[PDB]
Amino acid sequence: IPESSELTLQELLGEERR
Repeated sequence: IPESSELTLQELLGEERR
């Protein structure tokens, strides 16, 4: 979904906690 929030949230909780 083009919500951007889910994408940014998953992105942050992806590289930060990589």
